[PDB]
Amino acid sequence: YRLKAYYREGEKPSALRRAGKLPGVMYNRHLNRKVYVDLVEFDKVFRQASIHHVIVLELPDGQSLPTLVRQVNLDKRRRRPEHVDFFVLSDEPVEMYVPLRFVGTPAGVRAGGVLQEIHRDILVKVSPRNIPEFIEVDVSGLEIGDSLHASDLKLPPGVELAVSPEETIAAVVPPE
Amino acid sequence: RMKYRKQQRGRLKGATKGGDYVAFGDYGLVALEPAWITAQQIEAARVAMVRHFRRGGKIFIRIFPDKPYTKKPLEVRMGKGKGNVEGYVAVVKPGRVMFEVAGVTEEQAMEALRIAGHKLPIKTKIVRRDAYDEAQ
Amino acid sequence: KVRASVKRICDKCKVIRRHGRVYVICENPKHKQRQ
Amino acid sequence: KKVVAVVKLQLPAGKATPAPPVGPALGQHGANIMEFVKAFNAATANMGDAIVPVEITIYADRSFTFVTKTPPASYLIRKAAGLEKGAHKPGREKVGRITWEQVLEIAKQKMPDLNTTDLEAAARMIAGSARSMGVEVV
RNA sequence: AGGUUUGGCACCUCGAUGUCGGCUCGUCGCAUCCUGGGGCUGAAGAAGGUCCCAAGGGUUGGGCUGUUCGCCCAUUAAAGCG
RNA sequence: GUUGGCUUAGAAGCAGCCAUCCUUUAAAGAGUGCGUAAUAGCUCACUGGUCGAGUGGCGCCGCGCCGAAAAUGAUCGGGGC
Repeated sequence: YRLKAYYREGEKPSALRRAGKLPGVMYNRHLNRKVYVDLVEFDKVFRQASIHHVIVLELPDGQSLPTLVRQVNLDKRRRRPEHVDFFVLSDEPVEMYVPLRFVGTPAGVRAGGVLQEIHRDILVKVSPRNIPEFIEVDVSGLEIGDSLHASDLKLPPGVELAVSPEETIAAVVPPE
Repeated sequence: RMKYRKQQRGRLKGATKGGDYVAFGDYGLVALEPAWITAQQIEAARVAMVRHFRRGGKIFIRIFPDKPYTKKPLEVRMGKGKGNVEGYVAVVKPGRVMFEVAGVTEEQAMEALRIAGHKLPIKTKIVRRDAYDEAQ
Repeated sequence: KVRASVKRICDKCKVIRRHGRVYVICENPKHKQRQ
Repeated sequence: KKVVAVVKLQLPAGKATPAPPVGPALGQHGANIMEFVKAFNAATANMGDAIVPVEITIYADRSFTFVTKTPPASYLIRKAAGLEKGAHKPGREKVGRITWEQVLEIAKQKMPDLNTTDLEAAARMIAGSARSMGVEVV
């Protein structure tokens, strides 16, 4: 995805916020710049894009930078973004969370009982040139019993899990 | 169920802690106004929660009482109140996410929480997700 | 023939809002209300 | 007061007058218990132990009985299968299971009162309604 | 919500604001006990149940207690609350 | 074929807990709906003819409305807007 990123000069963050912009910042071991976008813009992109897939910003002057969102802030009262730090990608192997998908239907319907997405998406060390969309979860043979975690994922090439490994990434439990 | 207690009333300023994010569950119930929520209330809500969709999914109650609410016996003045009597409560600043459901349809989920709100002595708002996280 | 928190018993129970009172009702005098 | 209507019934072929389904049902709904019953005999005489269905009325063809038609899906399903009543719970019980061939075949066989007609069609009907019961495909 | 109970506070009054109850005389409120209307009803009729308009006018005599209150007797359209 | 489940005395949506397949096209009700003894009927929750156009679904914002009953005569200080 992509969206204009107009250079932030450096004046009245609220002025923006209120006006229509959305303060942000892009950086890496090299770059570090003040940016701003547009609610409707950022929203329309993130809402679906989030921070799982790559975002490329269109700076007013040619520039086309490959990035991701490391963190966004909220105004507690009525969730609405306040700031955003953009990670200007390059080539060095980088960390990042990748989505997971739980397909099928593990035993848990006769008496009920529903799973519990214990870690929607996980971080795994990988080189940008390769960035899996989402990963699969072959779980469907476990009832109220145990759960899977850590190295129980067909983590493709360059997917050296970057966690413990031990992080319970899913679990099925009783109803009400 | 511990520590040395019968504490100071204290007050609820801005809700700098009134606004988390769905942590587990799928949908949720965020608070709009600040207040003290009596355990009596939590349950009275949670119960109706589960009870709304008998044999359903899971309910998560992120808020939790621990503040002792004292009260006098119907007399005058002479040392802190018998205290507790009725019990304890939790402090909610506008924005905190009190309850959150999961493992169910939105038609079932959403409508479920709506009821809860009636139990709580505040004004509420319902949320979905896909928002905040720490991914890239 | 009522006063609060109504969702419209039956569809027949159409919200009849006149004068000032918001009394919704169907064909059924059981499904009849008046705010 | 008397509202005419052909009576659609499932009954104990071999017998004829099942107290609940032909006593009340036929007689009062728009038919007759024991008479439609002996006509029943006339037929059920060689169909009666996996249950039999017939719609009986006083209709065109100027007469009384109407149409005898293949003992309903799911039921003849367990019928050939090998169980008494219903397997108490379908899906969340995944304990009654049958197979591909013998299935599609039994389909072919019962095929008479079968919508359209197709090998895969009847077979599929089997797997499906069978499931509906607890007669799941495995 | 109301300020009829029980309380809290201690602002006017201690060079004094006589404090339960009855009697007499009442006047106001509606959150209506009767009597006027009306909608529902799990309203066939006669009865009822419930809610809504609406005080114009009504709203008894005795037994027991200082009683207010109550419980009884005998009635009543009703034997209203403040 | 739906009238598959305990309960069938009756679920065979129009009892209640287990389904959510199939046949097959006008299309697709794994049936939201008036019922009794199920069942038996009613409307679209789908589609042609004209009709030829803005229509259904959620959501924040401004103002307002119902929620709103008391005691000597009432009124926003008044008139009147």
